[PDB]
Formats: sequence, structure tokens, C-alpha cells
Amino acid sequence: MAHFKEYQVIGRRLPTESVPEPKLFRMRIFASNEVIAKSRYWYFLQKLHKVKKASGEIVSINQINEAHPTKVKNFGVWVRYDSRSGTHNMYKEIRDVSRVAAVETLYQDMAARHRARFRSIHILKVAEIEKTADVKRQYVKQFLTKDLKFPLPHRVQKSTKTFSYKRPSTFY
Amino acid sequence: TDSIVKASNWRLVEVGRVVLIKKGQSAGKLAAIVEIIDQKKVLIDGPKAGVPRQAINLGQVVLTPLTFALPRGARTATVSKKWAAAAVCEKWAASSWAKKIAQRERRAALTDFERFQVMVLRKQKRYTVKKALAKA
Amino acid sequence: AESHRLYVKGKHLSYQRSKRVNNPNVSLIKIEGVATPQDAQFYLGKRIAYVYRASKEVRGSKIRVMWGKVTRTHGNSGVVRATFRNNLPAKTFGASVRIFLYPSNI
Amino acid sequence: VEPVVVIDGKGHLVGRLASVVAKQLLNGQKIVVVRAEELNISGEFFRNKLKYHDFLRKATAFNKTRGPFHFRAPSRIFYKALRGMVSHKTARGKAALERLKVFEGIPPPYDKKKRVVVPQALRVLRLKPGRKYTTLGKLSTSVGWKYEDVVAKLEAKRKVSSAEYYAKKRAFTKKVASANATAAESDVAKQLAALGY
Amino acid sequence: SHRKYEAPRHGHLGFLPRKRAASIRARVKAFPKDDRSKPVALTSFLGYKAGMTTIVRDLDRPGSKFHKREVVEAVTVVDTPPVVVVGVVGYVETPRG
Amino acid sequence: MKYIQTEQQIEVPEGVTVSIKSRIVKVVGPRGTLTKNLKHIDVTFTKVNNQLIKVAVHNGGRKHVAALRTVKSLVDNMITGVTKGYKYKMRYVYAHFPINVNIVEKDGAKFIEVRNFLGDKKIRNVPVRDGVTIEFSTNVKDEIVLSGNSVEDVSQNAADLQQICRVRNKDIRKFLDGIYVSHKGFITEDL
RNA sequence: UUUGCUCCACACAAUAUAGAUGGAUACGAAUAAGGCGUCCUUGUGGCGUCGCUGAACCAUAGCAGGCUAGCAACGGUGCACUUGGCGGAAAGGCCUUGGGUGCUUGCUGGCGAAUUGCAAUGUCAUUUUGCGUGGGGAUAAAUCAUUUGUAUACGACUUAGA
RNA sequence: AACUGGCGAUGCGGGAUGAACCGAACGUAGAGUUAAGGUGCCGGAAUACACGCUCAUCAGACACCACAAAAGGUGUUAGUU
Repeated sequence: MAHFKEYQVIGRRLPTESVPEPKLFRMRIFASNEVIAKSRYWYFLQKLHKVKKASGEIVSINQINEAHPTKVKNFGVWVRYDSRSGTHNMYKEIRDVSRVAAVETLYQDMAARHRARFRSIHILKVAEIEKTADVKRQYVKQFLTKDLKFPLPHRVQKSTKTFSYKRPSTFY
Repeated sequence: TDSIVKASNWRLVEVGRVVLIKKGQSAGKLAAIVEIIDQKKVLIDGPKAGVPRQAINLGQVVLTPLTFALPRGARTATVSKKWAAAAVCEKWAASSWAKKIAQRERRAALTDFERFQVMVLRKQKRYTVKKALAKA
Repeated sequence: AESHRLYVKGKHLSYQRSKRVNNPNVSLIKIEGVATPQDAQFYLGKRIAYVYRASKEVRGSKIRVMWGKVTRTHGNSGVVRATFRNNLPAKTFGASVRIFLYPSNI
Repeated sequence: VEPVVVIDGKGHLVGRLASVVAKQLLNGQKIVVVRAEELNISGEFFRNKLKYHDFLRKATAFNKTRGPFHFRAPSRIFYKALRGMVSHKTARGKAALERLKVFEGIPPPYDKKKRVVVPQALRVLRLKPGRKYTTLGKLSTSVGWKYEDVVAKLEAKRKVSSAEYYAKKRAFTKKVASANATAAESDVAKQLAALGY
Repeated sequence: SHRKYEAPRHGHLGFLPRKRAASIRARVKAFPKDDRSKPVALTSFLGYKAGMTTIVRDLDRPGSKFHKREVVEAVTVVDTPPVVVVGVVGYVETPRG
Repeated sequence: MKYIQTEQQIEVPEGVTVSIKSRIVKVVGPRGTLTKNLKHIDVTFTKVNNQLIKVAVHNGGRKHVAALRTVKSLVDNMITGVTKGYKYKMRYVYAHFPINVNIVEKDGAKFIEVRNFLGDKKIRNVPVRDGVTIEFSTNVKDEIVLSGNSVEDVSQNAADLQQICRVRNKDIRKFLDGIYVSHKGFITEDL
């Protein structure tokens, strides 16, 4: 829907005198805003415990920025989702350099190819993919291939106005 | 023994192709392909262009056929190192089409009195075309 | 000395329908080939002369002219409109017209 | 630059042609169209004639002719598409309508002009490749638009003829290109070369 | 409410109008074939309704009923003069006909 | 799932010379010549050195492969025609009524008398698809010899020639006669 | 049936613009292309070449274009004659001989301009008709009323009539 | 039958069409600005741009609002075990 960050929503569900400072538990949200990063943080918090949104307290937040982003990677993705019929789990594999890109392409794939809508989809895990043997997906193996170099058939252009003076060629 | 094939082959791709960045902030700068990302995007860097170690939609960059060698998976010192092996921009400079862009550019660089001189140089140039072609 | 034009041409489109009903004082004006809206701030205020040659004469000529100027843009490509002493007869749709270079900032 | 615009119609789109072509004449635009037998649609040859039979049954009851009418000229077949893409019934809209000509083939008054095409409406371009299409005067003559072979011969004669005119032309203009290729190194060409050339 | 039955009805539909139709002399909608492998040949001829009578002649279709027999025949007889050839027109052969 | 470079890789022998006009091939064999419109495949055709030619599709598709394999099959069929050429032998069946079979001539049209077609006073007559070239299979009842250069030159001729004797009107899952096939072969046999 | 009617030159009036105001400036084929050079046996051969813009090209000074001189050159132009060929799809246009004429802002002269006064288009296409000059040609056909029947409510069809 | 909201009694902007639906209610006006609702043509306003599905011998093109199932299909696509 938009771009997301690598947040860090740290929460300590409210201190008592019996327990001052329960133990500052974080989540690493991938959200646009810290706001709905926290709303979804709590949305996973009631899943965790007998809590609700006023029942506790959030320590902190850090969009986890990247001191070395220049290393292109591969990625492993586990999914909890609800379809129109079958709510399931998945695993697929995405080459990227950031995880949020795999989110965007993920929901173009699932919104487009399984018509999956986000408000009942919960991504389990990205254990990113490191080596050549770490790959199930043949389409990822197609980029585990070697030295694909080739011409481009059927190049197109755009007309200046609406015409040419000519029926042109689709040479590259 | 013929098996003569005519066409269906044009500008190739590679990792390490200095390409013409056909749009964007470069909109015509040049960048070696560091890496392929997918069929839609590749990792590139034009350090000669100064443009970073970065990606672009392959439908949003255009090719050169102007290959050069590149150790894949390398940082910018190695990249512009290979550009130092590949001082090569002289050669799409040797493409007349970039020089045609310089031509329509320099067409867009006239004063009106200079342009009046262009008229009278059609008159005297083309007068000498009409004495190169008066009787001849 | 061979091409005696010194203005900007243009073609009357219509008056604006918001969706349905025309705005029969507020036009739709065709610019002479500009889709780049960024040029316009100098041009805003340049006049418009519509020559029409009726066989009836006025105090001076049979060549009588309705005028305008450039105000501000519209749409996804920067389309401007005009200012009428006399509005058009809801008929001028695709008529050519003059657009000038004065009042010049230069 | 052309008040009347000479256009060849070889292998193009139809509704995407005629919706913005329907936008064209609104400006007072005057266009002549030649070779009106050379058009294709994304969609197979099979179903479409049958669809014309599906349209073909529509008429007013108590006089079965006076309803919609049915014709075989591929230009007017094209105006069946175009009519619902225009406002074809005013002094305004009809005044726009009256500024257009379409021709099956290229008449000898029109051999003397050049021919242009539109890439947006070009059939090979807006094409997810793997689609079928239809030859226009083929399907028209197959329902009975019988007059195809006459101008099929005539356009052979005159494309032959302007090809000979072209042999004169291209064979001539090389000798022109030699004839002032010899004009290399004039200092005025150095100057104007430095001025934009 | 379909009527009661099905039945053949009247008339034929490749003939209309039944107005006072075209002219005193009638139209022609097809012609015998030109063959330029052949000499100068023509298409038809015109006559005048002169009379009709009953005329005797044979019949010899084998297997049929009056094989090796004669009948009488209600014939019709035309008037025929010779006619004078005076003109020729070329017809430029157009993509409209 | 869009396999990234699809192709057919066909060895060329040396009795043959072709010429691919940018998709359009000029096939020449020791028997004769073929061509094909191959401007319905959109490949780059690929001579290497008179001993293999590929096709080339950058990133071919799934059903594109489902036809693109047998692209090679039908090409090699054309090789066997343009070099070697097919030569089938068919069958005839009657049981009670002796069907006369003849390549009767109608002006080189080469029809076929089919007489006593189960008591029929009606006669069948089958013209010869030319190109595929037919002699009577001598010394064998109810056979004949076709010899062409496409597998449908001879099996389309055998297909609709097979469709000559589509016999009706009886309990034909019991009543079994007609033009059948025996054999498929080669113009140069052992080639 | 004004010497009527109707063609050529006029001038003058009338006379309207669905929208002038440097130039619409011609092969064919192909698109997983060929194009055009280039060379050669001429081939589905040899070399280039080219994209990625027509942003092409032509054309470009003067009273919307002024008068007026002198230079190299020997153009290029119209004009209206003259020569030849071609065009049916709607050809109705295309190309070709010869004469003259104008210019040349390709090189050097003399001029010349205002006051529309600070904006006020400050007015340059055909549109048709009339008339009049002074150059032509032509010397009708219908109806009604009579008559035919095959033609018909009537209209309307079809014959004849010095 | 128990709650809220409109017509009635009330017009304007979106649903081709619509008593009770989407926006928003009513002095005369004018300068800037939008909802509802949209920007192939009519049609104002982008044949704007990005990622994918699909090819339909019966696609598809929607609150209001003006409609199919059981059962299937080596059709496709992708995965899951």
C-alpha cells in the first residue's frame, strides 16, 4: 500500500510495585508509521497475553536503519494468511536487498495471484537465504544461474506527436 | 554449405555493461551493471557518472552494446577501477547520435544575429552550392 | 520578411462543462502545442485577438476582433483560458486566434 | 502542417484508433484516409462475422427494413465503430463529422502524396503477442463486398509505378548525395557546424 | 399463444414490390457468358406476343409414360423482325462496378 | 514459468543448403527443396556452421515449449522429406463384394474407381493428391504405395483417403470393410 | 421569345467565409528488421551503414518588401509562347523542346523613411452575382387543348396529329 | 412489533434511469477551494506512470443497482504435503 521501515517497538506491560519494569519486550515492526506499528504491536500483544491496549506500556521505538545496505541478498518467507476458503501457512523465497521490497512484491503476488487481502494475513518469518543450496524455488534457481547475456527482440519507442512519417522497425 | 541466418540479433546484455540510463536523475548518464537482480531490475553503478551502487527498472534503462569486463560482486573502487580499465565513453562519443544530440543542442545555442549569419551562410554557402552546381 | 506572423496561434475548444453544463462565459482554450505547464507564469496576461471579417463595417474597418489574455492553467497538461469583453457565440469551436507577447516582463 | 492529412491504414487498431481519431476532427481537422482494406483487430477471424450476423437481425417490426441498416463498405463498417465514439448529431458535432475522407485503396489523385501511420493505433504495437486478427476486405468480400480485386490490381499497378518512380528517386538522390558529398570542408560548414550542425 | 397448427402460407418474397412496377420494358439481372476464346456473340433477343395455339408432335423418353407416342402441345408463338445495329459504348470497369 | 532462454538445436547434414531470410528459410535437400513461412514463431534462427541451427526465444513460455519442442519434430519431418521422403502402403477390405480399384485418369487428376462397393451401383472415385506419388502395390492384394515428402502429404492423403470408406447403414461395429492402411515407408527406402 | 440566349478580355459594384496568412515536401517489402550505400560470380553472396527522431529538408533581408548605381560570374528564377511524352480509379494531372524576359540580398554605391505620435488588426483569400466595355458562338424544347389503348376511381401510364 | 435516519414538508453535486440511496441542504452576488463522484470517445479531466493475472466458439467492465447453484474441467497460474 506504501513503503515500510524496519521499526523496533519495545514494550514493558505496565509496571506495578510488585513488578516495577516488566522486561521491556520488543518487536521489530515493518511499517510506515510508528503509530500503526504500535497498533499492530498491540494487535499481536493481545494474541500473546491477557492484555489490552491500555493494560500495558511501550518502552521505545527504533527504526532499525542500516549501516551497510550495499550487500544484495536472498530471502526466506513463512506466511500465516487467510484466504477466501483456506487459511494456511506458506514458505516462498525472494531475492532482495531489503525485506520491505519482498513485502511489496509479496502482496502484489498474493493480492494479484491469489487475490489475498492483507487484513487477515500475518507474515511469520523471514529467514533470509544465504547459499546456493538454501533454495527450493526454481525461479530463484534461475537467478542462481550463470551469465545470461542476450539481445532484445521487439524494441518499442514512443511517437513524438502521434505519428511517424514511417512504419518503423522493432530492432533494438 | 549455407545455413545463412539474416537478422533477429541486436544489442546484447551483460553484467558490467555500461548502459545509457535512459531516464531519471541521470537521464542519460552511463553506468556499469554490477549485478543482475531479476528480469525487471539489475544492480548498477556509474562511478564515472558518480551515480551510486543502485538498481533500476530494466524497462526504465536502455542499453548500450558497449560491453566491458567486470568482476561481479565488487565495490566502487573495483568498479571505477574497471572503468579505469574502461575509459570508453569516447566511443558513444564516437556514436554520431550522441553527437547529434550535441548538434540539436548547438542548434539550440544560437543568437538571432548568429542565426541571421546562418541564413546568409545558406545564401553564400548555398550560393557556392549553386556555383558548384551552377553549370556543374 | 517572408513569414509575416509574430504571435501565438490557438484554437477555441469550448466553454467548460464541469461535467455537464457549459460555462458559457468561461472557456476551454487550445494552446499552440504546449503540454509543459511550467512555462506559463510569463505568459499569464498575454492578450488574444480574434479577427473575424464580417461584411458589415464598424467605425474604421470590416475586420473586427474579440480579445482575451492568459490567466492560469487547468488539467494534467496545463491548459489556460481567456477573458472576454464579449463572450463567444458558443460556436467558435476550433477557430484560430492570436495570442501575443505583451504585456512583456521584458 | 497538413491541413488535409493523407494517411495509410495498414494493419492498425480500431476502437483505440477511432476514439482519439474521434477526438481529432473536433478541432476542425481534415484528414484523408487511403487503403481502407488493411485493418486488423485483436481477436480471431472466426467469431466476428458471426457477431455481424448477430447484429444483422435487428430491425423495426411493422416495416422490417426501416430499422438499422446493413452495409459492406469497410469504411462504413468502420463508422459503425466510430459512430458511438462521437457526438455525431449536432451543428457542432456534424460540423466536425463533415471534415473527413476514407478510401479503399489509393486513387491516382492520391498517389502523388506521402503516407503516415500512428504507433498508438498500430496493431503490432498494442499487442500481447499471441493474438489473432482479421484481414478487412477479405472478411468484407467474404460476406459479399465483391469489388476488392479491381483496386487490388490497381494498387499493384501504382505501387509498381511509384516503385519505378522510386527507382528514379533513390537511384537519383545517391548521385545528389555524391553530387554535394564533394562539398566537404567549406569553412561555412565549419562555422554552421559549430553553430548547430 | 401459438395458433393451432403449422401450414404453408402464400406468396414469394424475391419479387417485391407489387406496386405499379418498373416500366413498360423490363429489366435484365443476369446475362449469358462472354468468352473471348469465341467470335462475336451476343446475349439475347426481343420479340412480340403474336399468338398461341395447340401443336401436335412426338414423345420418346424411354422409361417414361408416353415413350414412342405423340401428344399435342399448347405452344406460344412470337413475332420477330430483323433489327438494325447502329451503336457501341465502352464501359470503364470501376471498383464500384 | 518463463524459462529464460528456449531454443531448438538441430544438427544439419551436408547434402542440404537452406537460407533463412531473417525468419524465412530456403530449404534444399538431396531430394529437393522445401520452405516455410516461419514468421509465426518470432525466434532468432541460428546457423552455427552448416551442422546445427537453433531457434531463439529470449525467455520462452510454458505452452510455448509445449509447441516449441515439436517445432523440432516437424522440422525433422521436413528434413526427412527434403532428403529422403515417405512412402506408405495402405489396405483395402471387402469380404463378399469384390471392389475394383483403379487409378482411373481424369486428365492427370488420377481418380480411383472403387467398384462393387458392397453391391453399390454407385462408384467411388478418388483423385490423387499430387506430390505424394502412388503406384499400385503389385503382388499383394488390397495394397497400394504412396510416396511423398510430408507426413501429411502421405498421412493426410491416407487420412482422408482413409475417410473415403467411412461406411454407414449397417451394424458396422460388426460390418467391417474399407480402405485401411498397411505400412509407412520411405521414397528412398532404407532412408 | 428587346438581336434575344450563350462563351473571351475587362472594370465597377454587390458578394459570404464551422474558420488563408513561408512550404502537404509521393516506392514497395520486413518486423525474432531490414534499409541504403558499397563490391563481386550476383547470391537469401562482400563490405560498410543506420537508428535510439521531422529537431528532416526546402525557403528565407528591401515601400508585407522601395528606388538606384558600379564587381566576379554566366547561374537561378518567373512570365507567356513553343516541343515532346505519359496519365481512367476520379485519368484531368504528370514529365519534355526552344525563345525571351526579371532578379540575384553572391561583391562594392547613392538614397529613402518620421507624426499612427505611449497600445488601438490599424485592413494583402475566394465567395458569387450584376453591369459595361469589346472579342465569340448558337438559331430550341415542352405543356395545355385534340387522338391511341394495352391505361386508369382520380391523379398517373401509353399512341397519333401541317 | 422495539432503535436511528429521510420523504412527506426539500432543493443542489454522484449512481445512463431512479420519493426515502453517496456528498452536501437553500439571501443576492463575485474572487480563490473541494466533497460525492470521477479523468479512451461522447467526457470536463491523464490511451499518466508501477507490479502481476487472464484470452473468454458463452471474458470482463461492480455500494445503491437492477443476480446462478450442486456438480465438475491433465485449462491456466502459483504454492502445500
